[PDB]
Amino acid sequence: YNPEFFLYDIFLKFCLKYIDGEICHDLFLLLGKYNILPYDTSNDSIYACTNIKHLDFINPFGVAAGFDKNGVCIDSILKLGFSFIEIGTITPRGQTGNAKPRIFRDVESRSIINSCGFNNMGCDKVTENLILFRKRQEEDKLLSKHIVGVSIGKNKDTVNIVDDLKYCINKIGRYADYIAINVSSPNTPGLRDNQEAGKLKNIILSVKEEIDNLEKNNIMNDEFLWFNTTKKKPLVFVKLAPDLNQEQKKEIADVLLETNIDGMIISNTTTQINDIKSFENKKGGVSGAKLKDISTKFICEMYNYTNKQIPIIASGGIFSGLDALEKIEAGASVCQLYSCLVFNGMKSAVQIKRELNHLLYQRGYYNLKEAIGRK
Ligand SMILES: Cc1cc2nc3c(=O)[nH]c(=O)nc-3n(C[C@H](O)[C@H](O)[C@H](O)COP(=O)(O)O)c2cc1C
Ligand SMILES: CCn1cc(C2CC2)c2c(CN3CCC4(CCC4)CC3)n(C)nc2c1=O
Ligand SMILES: O=c1cc(C(O)O)[nH]c(=O)[nH]1
Repeated sequence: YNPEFFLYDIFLKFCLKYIDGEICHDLFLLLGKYNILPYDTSNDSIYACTNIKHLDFINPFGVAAGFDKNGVCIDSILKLGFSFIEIGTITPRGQTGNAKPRIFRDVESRSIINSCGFNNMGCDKVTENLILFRKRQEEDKLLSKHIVGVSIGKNKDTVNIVDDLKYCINKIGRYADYIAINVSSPNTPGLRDNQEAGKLKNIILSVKEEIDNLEKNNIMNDEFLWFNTTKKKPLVFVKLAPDLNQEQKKEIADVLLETNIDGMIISNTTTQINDIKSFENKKGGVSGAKLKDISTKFICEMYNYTNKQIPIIASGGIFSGLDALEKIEAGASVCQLYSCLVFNGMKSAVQIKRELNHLLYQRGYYNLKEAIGRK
């Protein structure tokens, strides 16, 4: 539909075959930094407009965390045709992450394994970048109504987790539309994180208190306090890992209901996949198609464990419009992509939005919001 997407798709096969994955990522980010990526300025289907409570997404596809970990590429990625982006995961202080090489691709299974280790330049710098973005958003029509969430985590060496989360809120909170709590990374030596119910409940409540406190202590109206899209206080989501037993899943669902979390992103990568030939000697968590079915099941479980009272953000192995519908019919309200962009390139959003629209009419739905859990 656009002559510009195609050139990047041509060079994609070469890069995927010959260039280190992280080098591919750095080059992609540099291209987007200089505003020479393609665009998708078509109007979206009003019947595919989705929402998470009062958060209104123009379409149901965003970019998952870990893509623009530092918010240096926000405009260009969004203008590819996504309704929202999740930057991060960020930590208060910068971190270089694990030793390179740390990202390896298996083209045949369209899978990736990564052991990045929360490499980022730190909250202060990323906050400055998001401020620059919000100022550009005021003057750029192609960014109006677009949503930016911030994924937050902990530095590798931090003793307590709530402290790091509170600092990020107190610096970047008034510029974020939503906050994603990452307690699911496989690349922190503390195996994943304190997803135990007691710790998680206290963590969530502390975050909500810090958000509420930014509001209280100010003289300006809410319009000028929240320099975001909504002009409203940020929502709270949680990012979950797939390597959990049923008791843990049930316990966290009970905690989410008690603490009134605004959403749950299910899920992050898994370290339990052992049938990828090229990754057998590679450390890290695996992303892509091989996580699809696993994550879909997790959606069904939590959607049921939470009595359909907690909205679901789907992440894992989404490549096609059918994949998205599987997530939606399982209980998800919105979808995030990552591996798809690695293997399909610039055309990811346009293709998947068109695919889902066609499938959505075929199955007879008036709109996709009616389809959540409809199977
Ligand atoms: C290189 C790499 C870095 C990632 N970094 C983060 C991160 O910083 N924070 C996070 O919550 N998830 C991170 N993820 C997980 C993705 O956001 C996503 O949940 C997962 O890769 C599944 O997406 P996919 O199957 O479409 O590839 C990362 C994944 C990869 C491959
Ligand atoms: C997981 C790290 N990561 C990241 C990427 C890119 C983020 C999108 C990878 C890519 C695709 N890039 C897209 C753009 C070009 C540069 C000109 C065309 C190709 C590289 N490929 C093939 N592998 C990637 C990877 O491993
Ligand atoms: O949640 C996460 C974090 C990372 C990382 O940045 O190392 N990698 C993943 O695969 N998942």
